[PDB]
Amino acid sequence: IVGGYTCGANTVPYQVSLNSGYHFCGGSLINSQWVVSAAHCYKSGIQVRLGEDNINVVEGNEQFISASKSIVHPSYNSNTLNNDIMLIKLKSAASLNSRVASISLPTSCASAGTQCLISGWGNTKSSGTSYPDVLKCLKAPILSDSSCKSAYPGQITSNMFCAGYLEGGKDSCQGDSGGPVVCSGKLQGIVSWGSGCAQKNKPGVYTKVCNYVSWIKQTIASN
Ligand SMILES: CC[C@H](C)[C@@H](c1cn(CCCCN)nn1)n1cc(COc2ccc(C(=N)N)cc2OC)nn1
Ligand SMILES: [Ca+2]
Repeated sequence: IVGGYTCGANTVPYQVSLNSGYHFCGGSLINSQWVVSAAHCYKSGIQVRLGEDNINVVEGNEQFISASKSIVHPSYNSNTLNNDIMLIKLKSAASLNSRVASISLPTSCASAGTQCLISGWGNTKSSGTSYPDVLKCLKAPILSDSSCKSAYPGQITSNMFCAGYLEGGKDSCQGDSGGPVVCSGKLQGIVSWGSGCAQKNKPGVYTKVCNYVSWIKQTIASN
């Protein structure tokens, strides 16, 4: 997260960190047993870390659970990142508390101009490398399709949307991938790609979660 702010310990209880020796992606808890993330976060042997703030200190509220299953969307394309969505089953259930709680799936798509909360432990610098101790937060609106497609000619599909700031300065970055875009208590986006970080006329692109609510539900029911 570039140009964001410190969320505060467990103010974002559905945020998880995906760890493979190191934090490499975020994710969202949707029930006691499942995580929504980005398909391009797939790795063998992921460990899911819930209840985290300082990801570099054992602080007491953390839960550490291995991924038992890792389901990439069957139409995912890693060249274009269309259908960039993945579901992670926890080998055991998460103990839901005030520090650790799930996020609702959308009943309907959000619309351009809606304000959202983007969070994660990714890079906090444009043109550099500086990953944070504590979870970072960003307030950011869904942008219009015409803004998105003029920012990214010939690259935006019906399963993506832009959000953030055309002026730049404030954006998600490397390390936030798979992380939540929450708008009005609903999980509407997944941190996906972007051209650089926080640069002018290069907003972030996000997986349009509302297009997948039936997939998520059937997949949870079949596994
Ligand atoms: C795990 C996939 C991939 C292998 C890996 C990765 C690491 N490097 C090298 C970095 C050196 C420069 N620091 N290249 N690809 N990766 C990609 C991402 C997502 O990246 C972005 C997300 C959002 C935005 C946004 N403007 N909103 C921008 C993003 O990047 C432009 N995170 N890790
Ligand atoms: Ca911790």
